[PDB]
Amino acid sequence: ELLQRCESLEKKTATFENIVCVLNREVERVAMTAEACSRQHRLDQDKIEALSSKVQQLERSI
Amino acid sequence: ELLQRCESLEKKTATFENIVCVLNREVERVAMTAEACSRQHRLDQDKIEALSSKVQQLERSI
Amino acid sequence: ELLQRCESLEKKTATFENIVCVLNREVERVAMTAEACSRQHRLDQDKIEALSSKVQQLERSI
Amino acid sequence: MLSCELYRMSTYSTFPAGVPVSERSLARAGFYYTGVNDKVKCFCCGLMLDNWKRGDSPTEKHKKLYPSCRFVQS
Ligand SMILES: [Zn+2]
Repeated sequence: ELLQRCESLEKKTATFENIVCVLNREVERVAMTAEACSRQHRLDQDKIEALSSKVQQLERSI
Repeated sequence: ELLQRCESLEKKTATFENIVCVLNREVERVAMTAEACSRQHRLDQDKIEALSSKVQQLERSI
Repeated sequence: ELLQRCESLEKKTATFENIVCVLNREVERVAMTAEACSRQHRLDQDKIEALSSKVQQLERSI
Repeated sequence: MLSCELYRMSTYSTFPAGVPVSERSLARAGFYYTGVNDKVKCFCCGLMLDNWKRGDSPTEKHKKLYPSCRFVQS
């Protein structure tokens, strides 16, 4: 029984450690995504500023 | 000692099942958010690109 | 045997409980960078949806 | 006591890195890890798939290769 409740604890536990080890990996892939994507828009806010600048000069000729 | 120290291992180990479901979801939620979010920037990049070329089309015109 | 298995179980268990917080503290960090980029479509939808428009006003002028 | 999917997910703790497919998506399609390379195996039908590339769908590739699978039926 205690010889066995406890071998049960061992098992249920390893499974959790194993599952949480996969989620750690999942989250860090997801971080690379969010980071790559956050720091790229840094560019996208510049091309947008260049544009609306061109569109105002083009709006002032027409 | 052993029998109460052991019952403690059961109370706690039992909460873990649920802690790992929640984490699982939350990690899944976030990974979906991040992959939606990174297809919002694939298109904020195309709009910019097709807009930026109608302006070139326009300023060649004047 | 039984008491060593109990010591270790309780050591695993206690740490596992902290590893998970690490893990889901990683989840908050990431989710915080996700909402930052997803709001960066919404602002960048609204500035491209605007220029997309000025430029069809100019196109109609010419 | 806890979803099959998650039991299947736990076998990925050893999965090799830089595999361009999700552990989550593999286990979700019914496959658990074999512990060899990137070969995984459907607990239901015994279907073995390896050498995974980007944009691969474990769900689709399961249906394509063995549709008689009591599991794949969903
Ligand atoms: Zn199958």
